[PDB]
Amino acid sequence: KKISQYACQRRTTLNNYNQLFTDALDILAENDELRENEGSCLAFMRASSVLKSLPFPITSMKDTEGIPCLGDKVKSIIEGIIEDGESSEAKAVLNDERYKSFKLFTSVFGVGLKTAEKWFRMGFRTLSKIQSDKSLRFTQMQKAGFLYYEDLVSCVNRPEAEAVSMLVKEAVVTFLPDALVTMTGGFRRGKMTGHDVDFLITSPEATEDEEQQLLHKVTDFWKQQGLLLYCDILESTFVALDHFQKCFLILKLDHGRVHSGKGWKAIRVDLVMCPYDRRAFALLGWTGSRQFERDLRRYATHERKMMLDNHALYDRTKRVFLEAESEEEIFAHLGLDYIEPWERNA
DNA sequence: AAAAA
DNA sequence: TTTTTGG
DNA sequence: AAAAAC
Ligand SMILES: Nc1ccn([C@H]2CC[C@@H](COP(=O)(O)OP(=O)(O)OP(=O)(O)O)O2)c(=O)n1
Ligand SMILES: [Mg+2]
Ligand code: NA
Repeated sequence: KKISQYACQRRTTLNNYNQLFTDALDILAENDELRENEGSCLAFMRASSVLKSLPFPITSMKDTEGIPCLGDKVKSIIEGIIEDGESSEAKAVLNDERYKSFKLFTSVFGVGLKTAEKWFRMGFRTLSKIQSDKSLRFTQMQKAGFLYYEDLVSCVNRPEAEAVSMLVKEAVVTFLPDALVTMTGGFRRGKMTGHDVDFLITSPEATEDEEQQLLHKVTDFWKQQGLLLYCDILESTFVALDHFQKCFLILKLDHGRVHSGKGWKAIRVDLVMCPYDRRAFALLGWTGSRQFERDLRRYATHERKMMLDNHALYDRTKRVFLEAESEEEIFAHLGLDYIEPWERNA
């Protein structure tokens, strides 16, 4: 009957009855990220996450009793929204010049907190003024970010994600016919949209060399068809992103392939290749959500004295690595009831 | 910013 | 009170 | 040797 402070001990489905509160908390968290207040940022992200798990809307302050991750500052914000349907705090952030510039600049692929801060201090306020500047030097990632901006800023829907899945699977089985391809991320959690389409690729019989060459073979095949708009292949190195071999792509998705102008759409696609025995850890890590993953690792450390990541699960007391053929086995090792992928939308 | 140590 | 917050 | 990419 007691709501846990850990997302991995909550069922969070896509039906959010508290969007008025969580949209405001998400804006306040984002501003704290920009102001480098990591602590206050994480407190607003946890409060937003717990409200997303509620099976009813908050309509009075009494409704917040017993809910964790809701301290005094957060309850003041909830009180203000109950008062007149708006957050004065979130409204002030939305009107702030630094906040507006950071949101706009980081909306470009290849632009993060550091580059957005640099451009703001240089006096830039619009993407048109940045792009047309003759002194600025752009990374290959930023050039692609600006060239395919309108397509990348529009969300990827389910017919588009499915069309991408078909392309990925048909390219992959051409070089590794026994390979298992799984769509991960938001779409695996039941989402109708996303900023990208992510896939986990694994093969039970492939060699170390075959496993290494698959992403190169698949991207060369797409490069030949003129479908590869951007490609960054990070070699495996198996504290940041995981060491598995991965690639961050922009693919040309022809309209004819989508069962739902220029006749195509630029789509952000990420592919991850992992060894067959680590497929459960990689699937769990790549399914998300971000908050679900954070709390899984926090719970493992603080409550079980275990260490979890996308590649393994280590027990510090028994001094052994724990092995798993499925996500269910990882949850069981952690002493957690199994949370379905569509229930991990924390 | 909130909860654990 | 001080420490931790995915790493 | 910094920045972005999850
Ligand atoms: N900081 C992060 C970012 C991502 N992930 C994991 C969970 C999701 C997976 C994919 O990353 P995203 O593409 O950013 O995830 P998303 O769930 O697919 O959100 P969206 O539907 O907008 O693409 O990696 C994580 O553990 N920590
Ligand atoms: Mg995604
Ligand atoms: Na960006």
